[PDB]
Amino acid sequence: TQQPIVTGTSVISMKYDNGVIIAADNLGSYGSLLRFNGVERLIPVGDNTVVGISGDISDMQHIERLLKDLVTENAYDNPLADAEEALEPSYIFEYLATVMYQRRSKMNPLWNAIIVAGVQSNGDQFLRYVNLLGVTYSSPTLATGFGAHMANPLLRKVVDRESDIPKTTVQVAEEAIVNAMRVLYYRDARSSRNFSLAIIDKNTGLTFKKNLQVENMKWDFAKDIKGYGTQKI
Amino acid sequence: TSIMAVTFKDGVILGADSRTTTGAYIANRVTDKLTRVHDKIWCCRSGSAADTQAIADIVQYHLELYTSQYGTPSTETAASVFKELCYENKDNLTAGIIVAGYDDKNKGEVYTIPLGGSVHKLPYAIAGSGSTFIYGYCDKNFRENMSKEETVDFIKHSLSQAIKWDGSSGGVIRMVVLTAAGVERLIFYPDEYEQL
Amino acid sequence: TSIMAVTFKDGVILGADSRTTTGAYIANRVTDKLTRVHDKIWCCRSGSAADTQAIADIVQYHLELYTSQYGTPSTETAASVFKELCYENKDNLTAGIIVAGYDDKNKGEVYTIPLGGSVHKLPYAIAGSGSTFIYGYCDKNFRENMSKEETVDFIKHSLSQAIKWDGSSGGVIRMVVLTAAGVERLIFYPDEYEQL
Amino acid sequence: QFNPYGDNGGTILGIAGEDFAVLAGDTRNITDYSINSRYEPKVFDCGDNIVMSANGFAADGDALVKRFKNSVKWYHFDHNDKKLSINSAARNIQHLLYGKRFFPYYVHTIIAGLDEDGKGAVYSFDPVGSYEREQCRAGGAAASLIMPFLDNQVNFKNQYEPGTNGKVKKPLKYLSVEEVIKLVRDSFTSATERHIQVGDGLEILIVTKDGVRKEFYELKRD
Amino acid sequence: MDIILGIRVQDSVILASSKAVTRGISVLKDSDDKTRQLSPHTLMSFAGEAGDTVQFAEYIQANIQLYSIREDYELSPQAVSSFVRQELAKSIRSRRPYQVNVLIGGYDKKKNKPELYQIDYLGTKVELPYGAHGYSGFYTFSLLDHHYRPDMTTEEGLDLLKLCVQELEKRMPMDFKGVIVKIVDKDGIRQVDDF
Amino acid sequence: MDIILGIRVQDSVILASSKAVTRGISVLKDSDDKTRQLSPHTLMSFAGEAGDTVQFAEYIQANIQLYSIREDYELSPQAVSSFVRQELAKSIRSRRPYQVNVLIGGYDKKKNKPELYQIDYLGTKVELPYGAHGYSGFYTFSLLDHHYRPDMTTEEGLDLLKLCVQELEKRMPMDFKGVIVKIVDKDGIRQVDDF
Amino acid sequence: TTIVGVKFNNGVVIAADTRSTQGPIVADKNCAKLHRISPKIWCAGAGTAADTEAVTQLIGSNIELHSLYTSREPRVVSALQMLKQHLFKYQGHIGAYLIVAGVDPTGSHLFSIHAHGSTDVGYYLSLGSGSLAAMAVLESHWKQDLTKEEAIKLASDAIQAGIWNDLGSGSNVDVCVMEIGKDAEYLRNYLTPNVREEKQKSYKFPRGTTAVLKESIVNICDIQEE
Amino acid sequence: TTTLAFRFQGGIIVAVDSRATAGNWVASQTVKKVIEINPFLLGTTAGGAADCQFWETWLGSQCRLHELREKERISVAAASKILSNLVYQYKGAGLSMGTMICGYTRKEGPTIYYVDSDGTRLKGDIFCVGSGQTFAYGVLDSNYKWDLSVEDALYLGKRSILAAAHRDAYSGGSVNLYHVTEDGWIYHGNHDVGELFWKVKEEEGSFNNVIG
Amino acid sequence: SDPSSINGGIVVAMTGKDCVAIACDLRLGSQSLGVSNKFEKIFHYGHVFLGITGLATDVTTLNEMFRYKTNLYKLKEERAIEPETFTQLVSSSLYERRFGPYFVGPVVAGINSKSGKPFIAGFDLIGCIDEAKDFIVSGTASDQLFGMCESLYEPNLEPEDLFETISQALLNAADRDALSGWGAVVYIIKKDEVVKRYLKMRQD
Ligand SMILES: *[B]([O])([O])[C]([C][C]([C])[C])[N]C(=O)[C]([C]C1=[C][C]=[C][C]=[C]1)[N]C(=O)C1=[C]N=[C][C]=N1
Ligand SMILES: *[B]([O])([O])[C]([C][C]([C])[C])[N]C(=O)[C]([C]C1=[C][C]=[C][C]=[C]1)[N]C(=O)C1=[C]N=[C][C]=N1
Ligand SMILES: *[B]([O])([O])[C]([C][C]([C])[C])[N]C(=O)[C]([C]C1=[C][C]=[C][C]=[C]1)[N]C(=O)C1=[C]N=[C][C]=N1
Ligand SMILES: *[B]([O])([O])[C]([C][C]([C])[C])[N]C(=O)[C]([C]C1=[C][C]=[C][C]=[C]1)[N]C(=O)C1=[C]N=[C][C]=N1
Ligand SMILES: [Cl-]
Ligand SMILES: [Cl-]
Ligand SMILES: [Mg+2]
Ligand SMILES: [Mg+2]
Ligand SMILES: [Mg+2]
Ligand SMILES: [Mg+2]
Ligand SMILES: [Mg+2]
Repeated sequence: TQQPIVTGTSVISMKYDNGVIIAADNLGSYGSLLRFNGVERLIPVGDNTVVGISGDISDMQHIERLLKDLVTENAYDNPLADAEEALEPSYIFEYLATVMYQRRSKMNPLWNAIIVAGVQSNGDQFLRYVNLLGVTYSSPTLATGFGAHMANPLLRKVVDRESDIPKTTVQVAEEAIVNAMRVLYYRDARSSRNFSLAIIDKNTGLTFKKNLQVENMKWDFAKDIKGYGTQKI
Repeated sequence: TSIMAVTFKDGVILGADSRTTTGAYIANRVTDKLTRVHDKIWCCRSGSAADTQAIADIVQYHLELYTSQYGTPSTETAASVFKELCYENKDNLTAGIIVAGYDDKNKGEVYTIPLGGSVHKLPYAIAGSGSTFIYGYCDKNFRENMSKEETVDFIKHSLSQAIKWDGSSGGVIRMVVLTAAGVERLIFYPDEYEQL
Repeated sequence: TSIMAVTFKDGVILGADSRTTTGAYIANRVTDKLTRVHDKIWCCRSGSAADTQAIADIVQYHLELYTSQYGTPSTETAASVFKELCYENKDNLTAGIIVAGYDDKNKGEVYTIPLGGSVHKLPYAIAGSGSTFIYGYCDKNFRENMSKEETVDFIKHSLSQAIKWDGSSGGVIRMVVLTAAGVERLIFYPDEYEQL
Repeated sequence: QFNPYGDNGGTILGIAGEDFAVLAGDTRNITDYSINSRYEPKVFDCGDNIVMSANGFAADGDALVKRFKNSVKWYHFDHNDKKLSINSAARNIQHLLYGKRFFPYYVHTIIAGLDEDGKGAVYSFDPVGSYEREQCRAGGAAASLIMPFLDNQVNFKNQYEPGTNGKVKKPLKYLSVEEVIKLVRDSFTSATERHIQVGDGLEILIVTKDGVRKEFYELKRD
Repeated sequence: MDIILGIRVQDSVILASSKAVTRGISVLKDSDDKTRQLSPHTLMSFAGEAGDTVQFAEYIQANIQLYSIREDYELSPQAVSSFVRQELAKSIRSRRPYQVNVLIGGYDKKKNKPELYQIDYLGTKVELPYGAHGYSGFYTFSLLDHHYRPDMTTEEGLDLLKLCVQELEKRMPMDFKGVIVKIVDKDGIRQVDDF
Repeated sequence: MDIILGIRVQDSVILASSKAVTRGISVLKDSDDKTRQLSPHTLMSFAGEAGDTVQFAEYIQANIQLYSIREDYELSPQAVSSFVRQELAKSIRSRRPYQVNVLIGGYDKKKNKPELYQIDYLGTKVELPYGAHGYSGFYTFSLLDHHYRPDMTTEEGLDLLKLCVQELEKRMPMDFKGVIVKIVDKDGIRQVDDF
Repeated sequence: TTIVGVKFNNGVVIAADTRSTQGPIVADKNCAKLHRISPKIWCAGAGTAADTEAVTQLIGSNIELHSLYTSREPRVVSALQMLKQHLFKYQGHIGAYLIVAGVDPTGSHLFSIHAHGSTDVGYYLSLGSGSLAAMAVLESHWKQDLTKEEAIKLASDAIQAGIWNDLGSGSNVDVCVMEIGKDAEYLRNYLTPNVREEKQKSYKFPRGTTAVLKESIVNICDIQEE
Repeated sequence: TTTLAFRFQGGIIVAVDSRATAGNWVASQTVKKVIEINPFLLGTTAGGAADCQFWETWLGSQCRLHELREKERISVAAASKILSNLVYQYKGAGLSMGTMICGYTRKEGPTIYYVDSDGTRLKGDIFCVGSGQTFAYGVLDSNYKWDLSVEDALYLGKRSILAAAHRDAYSGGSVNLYHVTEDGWIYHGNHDVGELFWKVKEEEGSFNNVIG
Repeated sequence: SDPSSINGGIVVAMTGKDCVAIACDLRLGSQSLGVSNKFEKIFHYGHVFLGITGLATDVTTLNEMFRYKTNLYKLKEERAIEPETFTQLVSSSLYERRFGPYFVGPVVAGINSKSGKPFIAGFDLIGCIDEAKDFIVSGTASDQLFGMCESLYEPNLEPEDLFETISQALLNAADRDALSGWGAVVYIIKKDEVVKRYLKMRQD
């Protein structure tokens, strides 16, 4: 048992017709102090999987090393390491899910919430969640922390059920993700303007976007707000 | 919360962020923490929103009744009424208030009233959770008898940094200018102050 | 405690105050918080004195044994050994360590390791209780590729303010300069840095 | 302090017929006041004509089901591909659950299938492995809402025959698969109305001598 | 204190109450009468926290005696039980509540019927054919459920009461030093001196 | 369990132990023998936490019986008491200590003397003319301080023991359901069937 | 609970879901969370149901007496001031979280109130367990110079986000529109997107199914003549 | 839970209720609180359902292994002591068990041992165990004799459980009756309290308090 | 410890076609100990019926309080109180004890004498009004009652049909609750006749 020290906030994601999108901001908070402003919380594994991690950053870096080591180990005595016997999103997730549940069972958890986003060999979209308790679930949209409360409602308006996935394009899906990231910046006190976004498409492959910013913000109406009730000036 | 009041040549300027939080949720991103207790006596509020509002409302009532009987009150008098409420009810209040006002005789004055209910007259004052991150900056950059434009830049740069590092601070930077000329409200948006 | 490490054109400079406290009593006013784990790999220590000493002693042992087998270790390698100790023993340790070193290939590098045992490579880093009061100042005043004299002034001014506001920080300002030229120790006394 | 347990909500329902058995469960998965998924399968085909669901803390639920599926696999390896009977599966699950007596799987387990005489069977477990064969059982969050309804409408409890006035009970006539599915759907619709952790979807697994069939129905999403 | 029992038969109410008073590890007394006559045809037994029991009982006694003098009339058992309940219901939300449980056995001279009321310290009133407070009922109610009949005589009621006390003396850990038995009927209140 | 007494007279040791076994609000048994014969001339009575008492007593019994067979010789009461004390002294610093208090009454055939040892669960041993565990001694020691003479007969010891039990039955709150009395002398161990 | 308030061109609109819960159980499926303080001052309430009702009735009662005393139509700032001072005095123990809106001779107004007595001003506001879901919608679709039709749509959509995504909210959407120079229109059950489907079976029992012991007529009438 | 067992002329009567609860929630009315260890040994369950049922089911395996090894059925004393020694190892860990081990052998005759999770092991003639044990004791003690007919002893056991089922909130459902003799145990049916109460009330003239 | 579940008990109310029904169990206990099987929880003031679950001392106290208040109402108003008005009186009376509440779950049932409209309502311990069209539930088996009512109930049931529905809802809910049962009473209420029926149920 411990407590999280340096922490990362929401990771948000959704499925679309040809793949999956995942995003997370670049902040490493130290309680109320916004300590580290250049933290990458989306970690790609091969060219078909992106693991988005929130919560304790020291445990994130540990998980990052496990995944790095997993790729190395998979390549050993494996002539088809870059083909038929490459790491799948489902393999990577199940491994993490096993570790998370084992660690919680020893009363020494990895203090994280994780979303594994990717595309399988047969082109099927993969999107599944796991956290410090070893709890797992899948959904057309997935989000951690504040994202669960604010991003999911917005993303579910685009893809409300399974049958909405083929009707959703990559442009519409990315637009929804970017809007959600803006809303989180308005309302989450442990978020930053800077974020990373990753698209895993079955046709165009893995597109990893860094140094994105929240833009088109509405603040002008603030000038008209005066006092807390009766004050006019 | 990041709040400050700075005296300068022509008077005094109050400054504040606009963030109200319930834990990590931002309950209000466009809050007005610069509140009026008299024509040219204002205050910056930090701590409990309910407490500081209740206090400010009572002070405004006291100074309105003071004015009807004895004419315009001094900034020191306003600070004393704040103090009396904060000190005597210290067990039940969480309020960090900066009182700032402009007289013609005394010019610009700033009084800070921290948690205990003590009073401290200062050339400038900083308070709130975000103030911790700008003690170094403000101490190095403050000068007495600055111009209006210099004081605005000083507050803008200071609160920008406080906002940058403090999770409980954010939104727009509100400012209120108190001089002989009158009362001027200023606002500065994220796109402006973040690139500083 | 107020500690910092700053990379610059010719390499890296470590800086620290000299105060050790048991509550409000200053147990040591001339403490050396800048400690050597290898010829040109040093660290700044904050938190528990016992913990950070024990950690530093173990790291020095590991790097001495590394050197005997594989030659001079990189600054990244030294940071990794610190991390391994801090991360795996996080439940039992209170250590905030900044690792700074000079290679010829990589030049000046700074790695900060906060309480959790995470690693962060940065152009410069600040830590300890007193660092809170200079986030604003340091962020506004830091530039990349500064000169030796500029970097010394930056650290001197920064730690001066941290000392001024933090009760747990004080005494002399110690500094260690890491360049190709070698290792230089600097000291600055209260009469010098207080008047800044 | 770290709390190793959580509550993922949901509700399950097993009903044993004369030559069939059903195991139903909603597809909603939650934490506190948030929905994790509107469709997260909770009832599983474990092989050998046995269906299983472990409702409560989903991590323990998944772990238990995974370990039982494993037990079925090794039962085949060790005993010449012999079919694991429902009674033998139930006893095996008791030992899986009681094995963690002092750090329990925080779940209410129900299995369903056919006994060795071909008759419908439902077995029900508590978290630490106490079990019992039953004709009827609801489990999980809305179990307190559903069970009384099943006592009334499956076992005809407190029902008597008109004209006699409390003297002659209503006879315990058997229920068809079509009749049972109606009671399952009404049970979950009623539970969805008054329980916030129940909704989204209903997935029913029907077990007969022919095998395992599935049926899905929509539930209210509020 | 410990055990108080009550049984309403055909023409009377019988109250049985233990004689022991224990403080800590010592039985200070073995002849204590845990009851007060509220009126000629109304008896109240009591058990609860030390001091509160007697203080409450005597306070109620004084109030009913005051009513009797003022009106030159005896209140019905039902009326007395309602008064007692209100006092306890008032008490439970006081600064320091009366920690007292009572049985009220009375003979209503108007209706010519015996009546037994069980009231706990919360002000929970019930009229019963037989009653008990504390751990007594855990033993005695099963016996009374089996044997009790509504037309029993007073002598049959005493025999059934002896069977209750015998069971308590066999299975209860505490030595309650026997019971004082009192009968309430049309002729008033009397004590059974040999039990 | 509750009350265990011991008295060493001229030519014998007498142990008296209550018969009651109580769990919660029920006396489950009223004929329980809280003792074990360790050897032909050594008897041990016991009281403490449920389960631990019998488990400890039988464990000691087995060890002394093993010694007897191996050496074809009976250990002295002093030797047995020292063995028992060491086991309890070992136990008190264990993961889960034996929560058991014992009296050891034996007749030393070598010295031709009766001997009574009182040992508590901590491993505190004392040789005494009379002893008790629990709240028993709070009553019985004053009586024994007055009446006990060292040259008493076995019959006088039993009469003095009856006076102890009578006092306990008068003043103790718990009904311990009488005592089983056993005498240890040169001829061995025997039970007084009428007490 | 999901409650929202949205300002528009010539007035203000408030909305609310209709679910009340005790733990994980739904106590009431069609609860009324929009309260009338005065004819043109309405407020939505979240938190403890008895408190939101009681505090609204009390202030509404005093507002009515104040209106009669002054011969003036009541103002939203008066209701706001009376509510906050009452709630502050009780130090958050009166669990009322309110969105107060209305029109008066000064104009149209929108405020929020929290249990400890703090007030906030805004063009759009949301309170309750579903406030995060609702605020996500408001932050995504709100703009300046909304029409009446657009504001109702935005307000109801914000409630729906709470209904579908928050387990503490559900059932129906209630709305109240307060436009300047007009009567306030209270739209009870404006939307009904959660009607229960037909049951598979009728559970009407045969008469005589239940076992009875005794029967008797109950005298509800008074004591009779003659 | 209410369970009892008593020795008499015709062997042993064992009677138990059927209710299981989780707080105020009635989890089951059809629980088998008697466990058939072998054709001559019975065990009763009170306290934790899993604890009792796991370890008494386990006890049967140990008893079967004994008679395989020793070519002789296990004594009631030895069977009861296997269980008491087992739970004693777990003492402090939080097992919750109150059990009677009931049987007949040639050397012992009819024997009952009370075994519980604190490590208590007691031989006796009469035992009642569970939350409703006091209610059962009332009926049993007032009506018990050694010279009871199998028929009358069975009814007394049935009636004692009924008494407890009525008054104890955590007892009820139905009554399971067993009769243990020289030639083994004999099941005597499940008796629903909902029907048994009214039957006994009418025939016996008892429960005059209740209206029917 | 929990005041609302020391004594146990339940109340349920339902509307039908030109009729209402209110029913309750008869148990009063002290936790596990069953004390009384005649503790009725339904009372009436004129034609307005009130069921109360929860702490038994408060059940009795509130009955006496509302009898007190409805009697004064009648003397001053010169007419019997109506269900709608009585509901407000219950709410007012409970809320005045906001920070020292009666630990009860009241349920009002009746027919308005002027309009003829069936009316039911439920409350929490501090006064909040739940005015349902279909049914109201209260007590230690409220979860069970919700499940029974939500499945068994259908609108516009005739008085004699409504009796069967509410009776089965109560009985089967009570049988899954340890602190409820020990007998039951059902009131069938029409505009100018009221029938009271005691139900035969299992006594454990
Ligand atoms: B600021 O953060 O101090 C701010 C100033 C206030 C006058 C608007 N205070 C708050 O946001 C407080 C919490 C708090 C945060 C940090 C330090 C001290 C206090 N919030 C509230 O009072 C609040 C939050 N949600 C609803 C109502 N009130
Ligand atoms: B500094 O204040 O962090 C300092 C750095 C240390 C490496 C010399 N630490 C201390 O002075 C600590 C206490 C402390 C103060 C502030 C923050 C964190 C910790 N002191 C000691 O470890 C200490 C004090 N007296 C004797 C021995 N050790
Ligand atoms: B909402 O969730 O805020 C809603 C709004 C209310 C005004 C109808 N609140 C409730 O449903 C509250 C939740 C709550 C539960 C327990 C303590 C405090 C608040 N429910 C009730 O007020 C409630 C519950 N059961 C019966 C009556 N009222
Ligand atoms: B009985 O009441 O002891 C009973 C016997 C058991 C074999 C079913 N135990 C229980 O009902 C216990 C709770 C309990 C109640 C009263 C006294 C002691 C214990 N319940 C369970 O063991 C249980 C099992 N499965 C589901 C729910 N509860
Ligand atoms: Cl504010
Ligand atoms: Cl040091
Ligand atoms: Mg900020
Ligand atoms: Mg639902
Ligand atoms: Mg009582
Ligand atoms: Mg019941
Ligand atoms: Mg019962």
